[PDB]
Amino acid sequence: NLKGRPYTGWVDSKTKEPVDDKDVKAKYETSILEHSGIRLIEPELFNG
Amino acid sequence: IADEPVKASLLLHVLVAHKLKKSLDSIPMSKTIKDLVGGKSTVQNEILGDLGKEFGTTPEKPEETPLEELAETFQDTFSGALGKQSSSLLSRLISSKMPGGFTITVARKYLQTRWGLPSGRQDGVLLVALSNEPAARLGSEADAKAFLDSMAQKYASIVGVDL
Ligand SMILES: *OP(=O)(O)OCC(C)(C)[C@@H](O)C(=O)NCCC(=O)NCCSC(=O)/C=C/C
Repeated sequence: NLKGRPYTGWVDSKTKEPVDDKDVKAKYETSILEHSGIRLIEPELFNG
Repeated sequence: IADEPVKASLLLHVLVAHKLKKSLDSIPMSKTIKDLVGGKSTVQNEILGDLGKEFGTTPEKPEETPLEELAETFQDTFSGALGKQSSSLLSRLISSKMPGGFTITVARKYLQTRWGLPSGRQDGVLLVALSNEPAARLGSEADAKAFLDSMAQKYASIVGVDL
């Protein structure tokens, strides 16, 4: 159950809003590439 | 004061308590409708019919699910509305047991002025009033106002509101 209706699949981890596999790339790819690979050190990952 | 919509676990517990003709305390939420009713299938099936008319869609087998799991499964779809079965129950509580002239809207004005309770609380105070309906009509207006005042404190105890 998710907002009354029965749903099976991916949801946004924060908002619990359903996410279709097609939409994952438009919705998340920019954030994935931004926070992956060689990048500025992120204090949250290294004990501030 | 704050207007929070009426909980489905209170509504369901009132409807069962009204049907079984027992005090809200006498029905524990842990017991199932099949256990509570004590083998009287006709009463159990009238309860399931009241729940089906009140909320709409019901779980697979609601007589074997305890009143907790049934309350939270109703809450996932429950819009907060009074209901149709509760409309009739409250209409016939006010018409049959309140003094002539004292309608539902006059009680809704009185409890709003006295306690500062919005329409979402006033629903709850009227529902807890239903679960212990008085045997005879309250002839005097002041006895109807003393009952409504006592019911507000009992509703306030159940939810956890301080007036
Ligand atoms: O919980 P109760 O109200 O006691 O339910 C009555 C019960 C069905 C258990 C039974 O004792 C009863 O009423 N027996 C009398 C005969 C009767 O009513 N027969 C028709 C019942 S429905 C039927 O046969 C359906 C089959 C698919």
